[PDB]
Amino acid sequence: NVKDLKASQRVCLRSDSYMLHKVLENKADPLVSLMMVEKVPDSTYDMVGGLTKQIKEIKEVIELPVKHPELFESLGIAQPKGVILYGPPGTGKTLLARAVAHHTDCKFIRVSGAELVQKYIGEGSRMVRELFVMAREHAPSIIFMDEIDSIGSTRVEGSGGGDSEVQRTMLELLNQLDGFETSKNIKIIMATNRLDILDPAL
Amino acid sequence: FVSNSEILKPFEKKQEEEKKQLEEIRGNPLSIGTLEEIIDDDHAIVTSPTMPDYYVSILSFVDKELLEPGCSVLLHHKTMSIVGVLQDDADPMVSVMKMDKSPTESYSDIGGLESQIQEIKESVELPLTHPELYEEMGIKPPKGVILYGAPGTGKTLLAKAVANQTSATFLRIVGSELIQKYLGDGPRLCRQIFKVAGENAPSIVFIDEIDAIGTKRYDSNSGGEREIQRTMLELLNQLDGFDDRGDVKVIMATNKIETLDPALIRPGRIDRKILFENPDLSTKKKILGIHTSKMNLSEDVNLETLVTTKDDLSGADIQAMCTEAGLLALRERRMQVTAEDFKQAKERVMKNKVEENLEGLYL
Amino acid sequence: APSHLWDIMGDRQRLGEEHPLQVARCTKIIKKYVINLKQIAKFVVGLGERVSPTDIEEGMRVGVDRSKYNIELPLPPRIDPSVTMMTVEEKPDVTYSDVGGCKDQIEKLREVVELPLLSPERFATLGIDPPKGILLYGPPGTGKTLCARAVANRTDATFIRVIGSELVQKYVGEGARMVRELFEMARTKKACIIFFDEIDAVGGARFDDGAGGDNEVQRTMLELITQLDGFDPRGNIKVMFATNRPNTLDPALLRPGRIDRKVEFSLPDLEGRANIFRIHSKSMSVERGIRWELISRLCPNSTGAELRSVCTEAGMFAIRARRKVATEKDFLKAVDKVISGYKKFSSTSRYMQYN
Amino acid sequence: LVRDAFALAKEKAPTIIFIDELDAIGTKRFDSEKSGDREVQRTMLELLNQLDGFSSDDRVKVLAATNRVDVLDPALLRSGRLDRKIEFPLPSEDSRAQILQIHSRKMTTDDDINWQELARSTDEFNGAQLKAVTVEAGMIALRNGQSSVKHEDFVEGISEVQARKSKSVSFYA
Amino acid sequence: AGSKNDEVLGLLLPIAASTDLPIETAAMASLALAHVFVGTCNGDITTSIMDNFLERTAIELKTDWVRFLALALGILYMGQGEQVDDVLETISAIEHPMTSAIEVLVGSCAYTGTGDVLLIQDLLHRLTLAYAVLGIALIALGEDIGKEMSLRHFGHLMHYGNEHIRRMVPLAMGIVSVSDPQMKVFDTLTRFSHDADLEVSMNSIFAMGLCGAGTNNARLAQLLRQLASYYSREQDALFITRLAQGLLHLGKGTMTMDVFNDAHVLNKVTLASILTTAVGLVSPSFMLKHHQLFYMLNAGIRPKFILALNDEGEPIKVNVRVGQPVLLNHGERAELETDEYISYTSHIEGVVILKKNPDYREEE
Repeated sequence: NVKDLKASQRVCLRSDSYMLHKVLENKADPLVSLMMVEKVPDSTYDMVGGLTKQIKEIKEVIELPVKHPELFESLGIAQPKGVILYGPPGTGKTLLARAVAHHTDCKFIRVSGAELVQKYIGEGSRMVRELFVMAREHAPSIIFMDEIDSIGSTRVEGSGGGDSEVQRTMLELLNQLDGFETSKNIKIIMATNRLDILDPAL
Repeated sequence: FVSNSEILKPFEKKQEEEKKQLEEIRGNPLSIGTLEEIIDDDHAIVTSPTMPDYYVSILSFVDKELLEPGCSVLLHHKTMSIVGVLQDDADPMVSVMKMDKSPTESYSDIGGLESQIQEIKESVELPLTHPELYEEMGIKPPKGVILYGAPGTGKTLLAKAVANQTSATFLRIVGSELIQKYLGDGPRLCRQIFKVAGENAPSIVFIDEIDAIGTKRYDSNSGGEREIQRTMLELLNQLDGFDDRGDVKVIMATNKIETLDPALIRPGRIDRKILFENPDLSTKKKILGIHTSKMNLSEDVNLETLVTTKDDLSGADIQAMCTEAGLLALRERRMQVTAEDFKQAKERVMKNKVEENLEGLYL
Repeated sequence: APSHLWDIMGDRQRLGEEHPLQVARCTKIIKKYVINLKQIAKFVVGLGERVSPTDIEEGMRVGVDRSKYNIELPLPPRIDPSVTMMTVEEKPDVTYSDVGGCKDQIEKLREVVELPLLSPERFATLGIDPPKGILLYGPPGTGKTLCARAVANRTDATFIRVIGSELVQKYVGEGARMVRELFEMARTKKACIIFFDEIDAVGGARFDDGAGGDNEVQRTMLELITQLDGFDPRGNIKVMFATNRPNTLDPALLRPGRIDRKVEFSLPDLEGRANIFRIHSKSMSVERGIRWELISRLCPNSTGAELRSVCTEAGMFAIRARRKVATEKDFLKAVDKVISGYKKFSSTSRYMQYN
Repeated sequence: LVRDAFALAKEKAPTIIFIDELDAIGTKRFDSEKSGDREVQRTMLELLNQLDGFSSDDRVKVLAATNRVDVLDPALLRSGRLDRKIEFPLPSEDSRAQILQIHSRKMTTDDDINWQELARSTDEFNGAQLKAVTVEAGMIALRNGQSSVKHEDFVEGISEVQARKSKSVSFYA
Repeated sequence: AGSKNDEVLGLLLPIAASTDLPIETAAMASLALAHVFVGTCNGDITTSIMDNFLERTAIELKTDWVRFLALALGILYMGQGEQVDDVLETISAIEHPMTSAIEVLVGSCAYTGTGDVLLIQDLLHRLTLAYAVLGIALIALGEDIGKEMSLRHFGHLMHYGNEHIRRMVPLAMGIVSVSDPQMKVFDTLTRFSHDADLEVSMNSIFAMGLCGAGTNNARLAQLLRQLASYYSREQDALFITRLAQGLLHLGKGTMTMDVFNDAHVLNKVTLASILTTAVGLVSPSFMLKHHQLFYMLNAGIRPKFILALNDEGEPIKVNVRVGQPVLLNHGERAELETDEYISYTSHIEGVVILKKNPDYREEE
């Protein structure tokens, strides 16, 4: 019947009679162009040394309301939107984002702002915010931002790095969660180098 | 008895004979394609996803009004004739569109802005809720409003309460997403924005935080300065040259609208210019009570005490202290937040969190 | 119900082996017709049964049978573009009398457009050439687009409104095809009107240095000028150029022979702004005995878009001020509101003369 | 399109291919990061190579007409392609009198109009601006109801807005 | 209409017995006597009407004047109650096809306001005549549940093979929609606007003026202008299309005709207009008729207004915010809204009295 059939399902279509036979498999986890799906990573707190002082800062702030949503709801405050790190690159700031996703039992997903803009019919600007839907069907998201700025590899060290368009757009999408769904399961993890790289609105 | 023989009997006989024809009409494969153009002779051309080309006759289960260039129809296997038109369900194109139904907001949380609310409510909510006022009088309501003021006044929550009371479609267009990498997609995006909003209901069009073209800042997206005009003038032609009776309401707001081209603002269509400033000590007392209404406060905490300490702060700076004070007590895990947490929270917001510049000062 | 009547012909118009036709275009005609398919395949056939030898023309879409290729029915050419099918509007809401004022800028447009269409034999006596193009720019906010929709009402024919950002497409070279899409319907549909909105984003003469990509925009005009004034002087209908930036336009585009009548909107004077409030006095609610000549006099020279905002806001004072109908007291408040209150940006009012 | 044009030009006789509005071809410069190019340059290379090696001998002749020479390919002009440099200066006094009179051959007048007098009223006007004078002269007789175009119609047509004309109750004293 | 006079027994009563309908098209006073007695019947008036159906000769076989006499008995016996059964038994004595149209009308007027399964099935059996379909929408007015559900029963009436039933479908839609316009009603009238039969399209035009009662144009702006293509196709489409257009603007757009109010009281004067003008609107409509049949709508016009007085009629200003007016005072109209002061009795629109307490008193 049609009860067992849904969107994005690999099936077998007969030839002579041109009819459905059976269902083969489902759709793979990676979608569209580039989709990074990592569930339950191997990074833990024991793998990160010397940052224990900073681990308590990413626990009671980031990790705490994710495991206990009834805390900020009872205190009358709002769940924090996102937390950004300030430090030199290559020091393992990305490792801290992958380690907290393991203890929270979430799916680590990056954001590459370079490939978010494509050209199709109706999908042209959809690819930018398409990562928002990927964090809807799966609540344990903890979105992480990649391709921040120029560390001295590419050119254009000044002006913008292209992240100001994606970062400020994803943070604005959080208002629909509390306004319509009345629940925010999405959190944006950001990072940078200096203080003045960010826009004054952030 | 008498009516059932002249109604139910001929109806059930025609339905059973119609289902027998559906086997010969609709085949097993039921190929589809893209409709290009239609002719008054009941003949059209359809292109399948394999890009073939055919010329057939228009059959039943469709009319001349349902056929539009660029749609998808149903074809036949051997004869390749058009069986009928296939409507498009589950949104027209994109499923992440900001369109929602009855969000959660009220007028109690936006309190204190009523001086600026009366202007936007009459030009947006009033014609949608009470259309008999503008229609019977003969005046035409404005096609949109624009907001300006200092950052932190909470201009986002002003239009958020409109979507709940109007109970209609509410759309949001980010000002930073207006441009596109590929040249020519800028106007193609803006054309589809007003196309969806024009088909279903007057609804709402809300644009916030426009950085577009302002002081560059995007070196990963190159328009060559020619895409600047084509993308911006597309929004201008839809607010002027596009034929509309006043249903579409387009709202634009950001930190500074003075850097934008005033021709793009299209004066005379927007009759409401609302300014926002920093609230005084009397308004902050009402705003502070809103964020602390759902918060558990101790007996020694006084609302009038924290307002006196606040100096040169906007509406967003007040909520920041209430959120930070909740996080300070969250580390100690206290049910009621004591007064020592508010003292340390109000100092850290105005220092590390909020950086107060000189700007125009001259003391 | 209507499907039952069409099922009788289903034994003929459906099961027939004719209708499954393959559409293609004939590249070469020998009087043997070389016809190129959509699959990149060609063949050579002759005429059909009911096919006339004079119906097949060079460069025309000709459908053929799918199995054994043979010419059956001709088809109109240029079947690919789907974009220009939506550019033609029908019955604009703005009428001919909606433009406020007796200003002679109205009389100049009707004689160069509406007159040759309604009375083509009037100028044929003197043996003259009616102006092919017109010029309407003006400052933003004077109701220029209202005059464009006012002519389409009296014309009672096909009207085409082209967006300045519509011509430039997402590929390089497709904009040249967009120009031929407009002028092809001029021969197909006679006695129509084409209109261009915001031609500045189209118009060329952007020179070269320092951008490196400005040559993509100027190629649209080079195709637009060629399709307008070419080698063969091909033209029928009237062409309308409209933009808010006359300074950035191609100085060759402003030269005559592609444009004859040049009409630039100005600021209505005390007598000009008087009729603006009189045409709006028939709407809304006006108290008996109110003289609108004093209201337009207190308001300084400004665009027509800000004049209609006065009457719109005048009816909005009765809500807050607890009034029945709009009085003279509420009209004076609109002068300090619509004009004096909005003086901070959000307006043109002769802001941009050039750029 | 360029290769197939000259390929038939040998069998189709010296058709004298005419190319108009050359401003689209001949730009080169260089490409760094943005401002994508070279898609148009490939069309120019066919125009340069076809007119050099395999053609341009006897029956191959090409006439080119552009607007401004400020932007073009300096290598496009060569003794094998474009030889003579032809300039079209603004018509003189006696030159404008002949041009303006020919556009009136299809009109109806009393032959009392002095065209040499109208040539002096026209100061540095191109061939396109001269044609607009006869067009405006016919529109004046329609409003005034004149059965024939007289001399004052051409003089008033100059005062009407065509080029470098404004008026509209503007007096500087 | 609405008046009661006993002097009509010596003037219009003997004229209606002259049997001038089939011959001279005269003695139409039966329609005039219906407006005299409202809610009550009469022995001499009813007897003079049954005398026309008693002879049933060849001259009286014309179907044009049949329903003219039925509207007389339908208004007199409207809301009669359980006493309608005794009248139907007397009419059932004479057997003629004319008696079928009388029972479906007069019988439906007494039960108006209450839905019944047996009454609806009896009206559907007479279709295989004009007021048999309108009787379903008439009795469904009193029930708000059956009023909205009656739309689905109207669309099912197109299953018949005769086009005379389909053209009568939109006439029933205007009776239930006369109060407030609905979105689902507009989509149904669109299909009847385009048809090969002219009688189907003309009947749908008159239904648009009834459904849009209370306003000028909302969704009817593009629907009434879509009929401009029918002016060149039919000469009679000039008057019929513009006739219903004026009903929306009737009374400068403020006045309207509705059988509902804040007290839920069905007015028989309005029912004596729309029901009489629905069948036989113009001469080409239905069979051959005259142009004088649609003038009954002027007697049922009920304007909307709100006013306040004190004792002798001294004007007192209130505060009511409605459409133009916003914050009115004296001499304006309002709908479904009251003021912030304390009224006397009605507590609704119209002419009321204000009585203020010594505690909180706010006046001009």
